[PDB]
Amino acid sequence: GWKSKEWYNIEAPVYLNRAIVGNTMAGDPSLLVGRNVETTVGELTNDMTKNNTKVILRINNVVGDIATTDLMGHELTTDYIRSIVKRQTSRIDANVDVKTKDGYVIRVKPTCFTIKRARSSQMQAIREMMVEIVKKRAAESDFETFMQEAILGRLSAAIYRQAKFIYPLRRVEIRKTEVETI
Amino acid sequence: GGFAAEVIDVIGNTGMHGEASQIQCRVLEGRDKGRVITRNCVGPVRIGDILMLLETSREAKKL
Amino acid sequence: MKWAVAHIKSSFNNTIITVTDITGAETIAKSSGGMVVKAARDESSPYTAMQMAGQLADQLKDKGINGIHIRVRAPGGNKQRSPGPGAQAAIRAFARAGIRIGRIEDVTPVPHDGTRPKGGRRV
Amino acid sequence: MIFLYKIFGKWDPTEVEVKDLGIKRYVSLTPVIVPHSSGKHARQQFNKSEISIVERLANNLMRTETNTGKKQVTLRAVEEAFDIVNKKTKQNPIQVLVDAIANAGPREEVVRLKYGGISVPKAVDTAPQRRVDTALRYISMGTNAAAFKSKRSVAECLATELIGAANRDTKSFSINRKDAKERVAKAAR
Ligand SMILES: [Mg+2]
Repeated sequence: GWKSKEWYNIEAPVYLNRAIVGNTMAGDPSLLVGRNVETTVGELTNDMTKNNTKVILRINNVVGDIATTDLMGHELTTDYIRSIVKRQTSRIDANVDVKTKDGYVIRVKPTCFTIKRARSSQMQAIREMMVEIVKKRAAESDFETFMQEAILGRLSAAIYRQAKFIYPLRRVEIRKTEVETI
Repeated sequence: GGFAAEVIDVIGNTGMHGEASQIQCRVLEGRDKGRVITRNCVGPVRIGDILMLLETSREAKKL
Repeated sequence: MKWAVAHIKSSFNNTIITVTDITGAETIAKSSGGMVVKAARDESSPYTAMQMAGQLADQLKDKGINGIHIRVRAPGGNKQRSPGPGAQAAIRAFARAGIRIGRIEDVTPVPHDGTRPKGGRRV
Repeated sequence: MIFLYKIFGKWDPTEVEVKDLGIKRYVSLTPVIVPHSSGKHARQQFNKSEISIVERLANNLMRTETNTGKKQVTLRAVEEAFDIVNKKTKQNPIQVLVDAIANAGPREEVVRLKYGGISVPKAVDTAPQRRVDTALRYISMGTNAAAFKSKRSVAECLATELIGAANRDTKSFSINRKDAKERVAKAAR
């Protein structure tokens, strides 16, 4: 059983320096086709700063002893998400699907927080500007650059500097970035 | 392994009718010397007793 | 350098543990509370959790893995939500077994408003 | 001066080293000319920490109802058992006894703790004084049980018990009771 099933390695996206993640062993070469690899931004680029987010990677083809993987979005951890949420901070949840330059469709869920208990009207304005800014990021930037801004945190700071005028946002994140198309 | 440890202080007592107590011995009788392991000891427990365990990995929780 | 992930379903009645690779579609070692211990009343104990972690660490060493992340979960949802006592006991027993531990995540499935929570209130 | 005191004028407790390192600081090898110190166990507790061990083993041998007030016959049985252990099992006899105590003294014991919402005793470490007391109690029980209803003398059965619990003979009552209590402690970890 264990001896018969051989071993394989992994290969990260090219835009993440084609990095190495881990090794997964299966009985056959085609068995790793369609297998999600859950790893964090920190381990993909050996830095402890970006650890609260785990990236999602999908196998696309086994190039010999190496399994190339597709970055199918990220998602903030449950504990960190529940830690950011506090009292008197009306978190502006949202959900938008967009089309990048490459034609990828990404269902992004950008979230917002406020220093005080934000009114409903300001929350609606923040959500509308958030959806519009995410649309402009997807339209004006391709898949890899926009998702680097999103996962690495450029998109959150961009939302902070583009949507702070209506109300002081305590903190902004992009908790879910599920990927639909290619 | 049958490692040991010596009672360096007595936190108090533990149990319903007195019984044992809470002791933080220092494990100095094995490969894992330098570890202070909280444990409960029944009887007239005293400071400096070289109490020898059958397993010293476990530690009694905080009361 | 082989990296694995151990799944710990800790409950108030049992603390089943299974160990998989990074992709998760292949399991390496597995052992529940009653798998090694014959008392259902003691299947959820921290001592049983350390026994399970010890009996999984040697199989991990045989397979060739020395470090595992921890994805601890309660039953979650319409049942017990918080993690049981076996999680920290299993992780500490793994670390005392020589197997290195990196990230440990509490990944109990939390429902916003799921199905109807079965309960008797006072009973 | 200290005139090199030996137990009953025969066995000096100075030239004996303890095996169980925790029990060394409680079981006393202090030289006393006679095992009738008549201890003072009321000023505090654990007043036996400075008392001799031959006296303590002779006064834990009066478990029986008729044995109360009979420290003389207990010392007689102690002396003849020491003679038997020295003869058939040639060695330092108090060394054999201290090995027996360190081997048949309960390392672990189970005590009731109502944690987890269940009536369950928890397995705990045993105190050195408590462990020495239980070792002496089980030695007395084995001696009394063998010596009752038997063709073998009290001191002969005590010597058999000491040889059983000293050389790790599995047939001794003290060894079997210590293993039984440790098994019950393992059952309720
Ligand atoms: Mg009812």
